[PDB]
Amino acid sequence: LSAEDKAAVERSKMIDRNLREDGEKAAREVKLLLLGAGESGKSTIVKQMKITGIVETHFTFKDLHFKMFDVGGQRSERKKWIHCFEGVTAIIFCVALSDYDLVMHESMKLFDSICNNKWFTDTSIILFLNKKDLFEEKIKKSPLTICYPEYAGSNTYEEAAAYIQCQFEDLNKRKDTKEIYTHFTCATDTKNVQFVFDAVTDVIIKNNLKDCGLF
Amino acid sequence: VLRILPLVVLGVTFVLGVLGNGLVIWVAGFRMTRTVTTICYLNLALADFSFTATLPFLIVSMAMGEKWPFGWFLCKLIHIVVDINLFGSVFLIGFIALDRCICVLHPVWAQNHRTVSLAMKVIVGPWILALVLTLPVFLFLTTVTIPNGDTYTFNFASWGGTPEERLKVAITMLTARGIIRFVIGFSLPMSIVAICYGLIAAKIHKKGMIKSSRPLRVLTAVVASFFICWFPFQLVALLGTVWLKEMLFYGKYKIIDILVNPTSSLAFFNSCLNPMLYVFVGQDFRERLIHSL
Amino acid sequence: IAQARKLVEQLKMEANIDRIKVSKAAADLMAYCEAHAKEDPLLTPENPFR
Amino acid sequence: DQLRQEAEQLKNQIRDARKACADATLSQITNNIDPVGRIQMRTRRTLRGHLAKIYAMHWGTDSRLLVSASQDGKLIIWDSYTTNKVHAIPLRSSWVMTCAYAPSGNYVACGGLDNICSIYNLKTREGNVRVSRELAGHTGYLSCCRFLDDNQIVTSSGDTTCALWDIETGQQTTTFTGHTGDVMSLSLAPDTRLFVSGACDASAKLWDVREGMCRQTFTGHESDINAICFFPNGNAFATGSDDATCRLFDLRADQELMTYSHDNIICGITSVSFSKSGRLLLAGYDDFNCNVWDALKADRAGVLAGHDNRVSCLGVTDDGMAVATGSWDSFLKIWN
Amino acid sequence: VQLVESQPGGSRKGFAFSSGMHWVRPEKGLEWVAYISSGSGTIYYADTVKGRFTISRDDPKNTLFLQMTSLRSEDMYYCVRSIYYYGSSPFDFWGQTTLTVADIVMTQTSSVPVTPGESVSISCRSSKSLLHSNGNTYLYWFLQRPGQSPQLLIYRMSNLASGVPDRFSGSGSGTAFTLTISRLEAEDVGVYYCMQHLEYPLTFGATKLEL
Ligand SMILES: CCCCCCCCCCCCC/C=C/[C@@H](O)[C@H](CO)NC(=O)CCCCCCCCCCCCCCCCC
Repeated sequence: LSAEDKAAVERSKMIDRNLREDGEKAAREVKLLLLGAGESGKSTIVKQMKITGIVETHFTFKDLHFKMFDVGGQRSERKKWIHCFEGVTAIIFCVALSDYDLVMHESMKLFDSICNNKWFTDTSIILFLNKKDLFEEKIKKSPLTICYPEYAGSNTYEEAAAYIQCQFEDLNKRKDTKEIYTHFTCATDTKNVQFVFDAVTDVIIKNNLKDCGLF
Repeated sequence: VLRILPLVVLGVTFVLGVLGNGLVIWVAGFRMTRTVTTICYLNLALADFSFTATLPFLIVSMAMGEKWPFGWFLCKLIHIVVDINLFGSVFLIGFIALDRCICVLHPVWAQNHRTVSLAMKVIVGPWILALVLTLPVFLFLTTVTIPNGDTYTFNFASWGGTPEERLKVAITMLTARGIIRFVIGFSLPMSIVAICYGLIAAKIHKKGMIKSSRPLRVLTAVVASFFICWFPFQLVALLGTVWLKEMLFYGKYKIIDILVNPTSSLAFFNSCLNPMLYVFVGQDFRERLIHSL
Repeated sequence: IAQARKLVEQLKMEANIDRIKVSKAAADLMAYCEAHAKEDPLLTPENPFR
Repeated sequence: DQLRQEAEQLKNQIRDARKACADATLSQITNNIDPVGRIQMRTRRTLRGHLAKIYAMHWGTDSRLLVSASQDGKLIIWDSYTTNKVHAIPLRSSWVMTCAYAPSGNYVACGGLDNICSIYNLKTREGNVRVSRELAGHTGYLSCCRFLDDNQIVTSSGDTTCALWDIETGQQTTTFTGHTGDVMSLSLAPDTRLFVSGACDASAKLWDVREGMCRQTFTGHESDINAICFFPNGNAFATGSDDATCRLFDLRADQELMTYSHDNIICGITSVSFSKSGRLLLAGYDDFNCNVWDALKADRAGVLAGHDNRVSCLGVTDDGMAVATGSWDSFLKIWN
Repeated sequence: VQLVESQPGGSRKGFAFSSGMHWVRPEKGLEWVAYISSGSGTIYYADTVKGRFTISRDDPKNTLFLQMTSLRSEDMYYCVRSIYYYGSSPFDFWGQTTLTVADIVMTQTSSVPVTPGESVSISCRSSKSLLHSNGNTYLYWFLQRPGQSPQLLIYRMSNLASGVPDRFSGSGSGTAFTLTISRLEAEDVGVYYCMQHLEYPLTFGATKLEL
């Protein structure tokens, strides 16, 4: 039933074994997106982790292999390739608090689309708030009412931060099957990677429990 | 009066048991992608399915009152398969609990070092343990015809010699069987189950993460199911093992025996209850079944 | 912007075409389908995947 | 200036010339036709080995070798008859949209969000597969790649430009830029002298390789256009959009020859292909089923319904004796 | 591209190597001896020396050992590689090496003279059929110039190979097989051979085509 087809079948089985090994090595890793408005400090975020088209970065921390995909070069309609990342574990979303001098609410519009998009109905979002020192220095003079008229509160660091966080959070519509992890950081912090690690291990635990049927 | 209740329980375990266990064997290994969770479910389903297939002959034996209306080789095969499958089911419950505890308590090591290949290799351990524990029945189960009326256990007067020595050997073997049963098939598995599920509940309570009553309800359902379903049978088995002497040479305690069978029926209910509680709870499993048929 | 000029030039070229009536095209497509129907096993089921 | 006023006059004049062309209707033309019947097929060779979502496939010209690309980063060349694998190609980028196969069966093309087209060489004195030429020059992600011959390749990118390349020198020779949306698919002419490509701008354009300039446009959809393929007569093509509908276009008439829709279908269309006779307009939708429609009878009949996830790509053997469709289920199903 | 092969009763012992690789057999004919299947999966030996000749490969070391022992009087030898899959060209590259001490048969004709330019044709005789059910027929031709190495001029009696000028051809029908050269050149002299590959014992041929 075979003369050279015996050699064909072994070739096929050897490369099938190779495929399974490579697939297990691939499944060992965890995947994260990286979105922003351009002015957002995603460059500072990636610089914080130690070490044209789509650019990918690898890093490990406490024996966990992280792959991050940075889009932002594509100046096209996002909806056609946003479905390629339909199985990532988390999404990293960065906005700049120093958003009182742009040409702002645009990043909130970006957040709304990404936080209600049908592909990520059960994918967690890690919301990085950047440029807190510059935000404090700027808000010491500029008014919060310049951007937000409905706002009513003190011109204070903590009050403004809490208000901005609340307005970002309430954009979430599916908080039953979703979680937003919020963090304030700057260009001199070092615990941002640990915050990412805590969020990712929580998502991993959640997914394992949902597989096991206890959640 | 009392004899009707045990048979009625096993009848439900037969019709309903093979139903649920058949469904999971079809979805878990044939119509879903293969993962560690589905391979564990598949093995539990296989053990339960084989036990439910072995049930009806034992139903006939219980009705007819401890005598095979069937053959010698068939009787040996039925008993070996029922023992291997019961022990495999309990050990697989323990293994599933251990795997869930590992995943929930050490998420990092789980994602680094648990794959379908390693799971397939390691899943055979409990089966081998069940085989090496079921040896006695293969080595010393025989069909002995009562000279009085019928061909009704273990007697092994094969290496008998003096009946005085035969009785000592018999008592030793029976006590060893009872004690090894209680130590291995119930003490270890329920201890593992309780410890692991309590640990995962402690974690899920300490690190927030609780939204509804579903997690606690399902976890308490699994632990309470195992306990309330298996404890009476193992208790009566241990009491019989420790009172063998006075039951033989004097037959002082008969309640124990009037009890041996209904508790066994309650224990066999666990096999039917297991797939409905471990596999049917899954949302993705339910959706896959709904789409498949 | 010169983009409008390029668009206008392209539209002028598109206007310069001299199309045909759909009757001839439909007849041609029908003739094609009728002619090539013999060698289409997905219509009329030697097979290579036995 | 006043060019937009002139553009309105020309655009209005465009529709006028369009109206006078329809001397009859497809109903009148096809009044003498026997309906095909409730055509159904069965899966008979299931290819497996992919571990993630499949995106594109393409039969070779031997009608025996097909290549498929998934998100696992692997390019597998299958022997369709024995369902055994011939080569397995590791890719630099694990994000792939399209793949292609040379007419001589000696070269393979891959591309995705890495917006680089890479040619892989199969028939070598050495045993393994090496990368021959990499095509840089696009700014957006590549959606479709096809070969003219061993020396030329056409690509389409999210930059809304299509290009043609000479492989040996590795530089472009022609850009196609009249478009305004986001190009999704290319289909070469049977004689390889012209090609067509839809986009998100809801308009289909046909170009000409020698002069490198658009010569036809169509306005027949309310949303993005996903896939195109030439009618095997080289005088028509078909368009599949996100709006659950397909429409056929005749070039010598420059009008929508026919449409095909339904009420139950609400999902979009992912890929489209014809058969040898041109009777069957095979298309895979997003509702987990691949429909079979006759572009003349105008009544979809064939429910190709084997897959478990969304159908992503589908191709037809050059001898027209099978049909292969890969889906996000990570499987390749070949029907015959 | 590069494969150099390096007391009776005694004993003795590039390109992408990890992917069959056979062995082949004194002023006489030439035939098959033993082989491998890539990946060390399936191994067959010679039915005539089964037991005393050993084979072994080491991919990381990139070598090849043929442990021969208990030399009988039935004892050049050469190494050959065959990357085998669909549409492949196995046996496509031979090498050079003599150690001086119920199946199919492939019997060629002794010789025939020719003149340059004049067309020359060759035929061969087999024992059973070779048209396997899969669809193709297995037989390989090999020109061999004097003081040189055999070459895979044609495989599967229809397909040329790299470096082959396309003046050759091939054909077959059941048992009757042929081979033709249109314009014999200055480099077309030497004995031929053959090999059937349906039943794995590979019976080779005996044609010393003098000018
Ligand atoms: C492993 C987990 C689950 C296992 C599944 C099944 C196990 C359930 C219970 C464990 C073993 C019990 C099997 C059935 C036992 C009953 O029948 C009875 C109860 O002990 N057995 C005997 O009395 C023992 C003696 C039987 C009485 C018959 C006489 C034979 C020996 C007595 C000596 C006197 C007569 C000598 C020979 C008689 C024959 C002519």
